[PDB]
Amino acid sequence: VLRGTVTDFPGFDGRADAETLRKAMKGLGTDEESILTLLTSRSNAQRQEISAAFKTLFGRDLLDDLKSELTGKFQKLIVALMKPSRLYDAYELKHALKGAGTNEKVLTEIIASRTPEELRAIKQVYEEEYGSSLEDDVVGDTSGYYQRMLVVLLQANRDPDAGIDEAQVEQDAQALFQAGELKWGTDEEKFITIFGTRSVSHLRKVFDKYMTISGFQIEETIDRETSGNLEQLLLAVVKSIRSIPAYLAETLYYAMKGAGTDDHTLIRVMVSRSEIDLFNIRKEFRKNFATSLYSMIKGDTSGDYKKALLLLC
Ligand SMILES: [Ca+2]
Ligand SMILES: [Ca+2]
Ligand SMILES: [Ca+2]
Ligand SMILES: [Ca+2]
Ligand SMILES: [Ca+2]
Repeated sequence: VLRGTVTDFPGFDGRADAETLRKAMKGLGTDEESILTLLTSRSNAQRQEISAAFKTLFGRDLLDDLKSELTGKFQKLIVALMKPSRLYDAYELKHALKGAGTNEKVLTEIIASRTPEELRAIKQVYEEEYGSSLEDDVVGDTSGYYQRMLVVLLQANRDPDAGIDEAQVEQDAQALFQAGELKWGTDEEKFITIFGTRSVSHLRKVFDKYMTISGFQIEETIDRETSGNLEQLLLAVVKSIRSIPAYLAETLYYAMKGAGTDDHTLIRVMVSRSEIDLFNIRKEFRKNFATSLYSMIKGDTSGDYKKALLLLC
């Protein structure tokens, strides 16, 4: 079931790759074609071995070098690829929080689409890395029921997929129905517990029972794919309970639709899911948007930044 687009390069030699990269950057200029094609055909653990090998051979730091040589969206994309996989979501989360304001989009996206296993690991790396708790930094930045629901999801304690209790499926479908009709503005406490704590197989049966009660799908009610942090989060959780590859396909779609490109979302999803389910996200994208992701990127992006995203894709 989950398939990535980037795997370990067979016949890898970290020293040989350290030398190619050194050659590509040494002296006047920069060979971006060579950097781009090597780093998108190596997996993230191999990139860490190349950095190690580059410091042993040359006494230089590879990422600081990539950063002085490269520029703009291509530099942002190569810097993201060099981030150890284990640290990347934690990094993104620290940067949505830190500073004035907060970037709610990244906050909703990663806490709603990551599994409990991913989240236990994220919370642990964040503390170790940044010295504060993710939970505390979230409570310091967010407010109201949006804050509460983030904290519920950050406990990473959803019920197990086990005994499906239809009395409880019926009860909960009813409550969501009643909450939906009231525009998710009334028994917040009641519904936040159902969305953050029930098992995924229970909630899929609930969403189906909601359908037969209302005549429609629950995202039609929460649908205002714009405005209000908790509703955006309710929509991201519902879509992710249904299919995380489908929900990330859609956030990709919407990063490129309209005037502009949200390149930050486009790098973040492309890089974070490259070795997990980016293949699944590709199939979902074509299936729901009747265009491949490749072609959507190709029309939306330019230069070596485009060359590198199309090789990851
Ligand atoms: Ca140079
Ligand atoms: Ca050049
Ligand atoms: Ca350069
Ligand atoms: Ca902040
Ligand atoms: Ca666009």
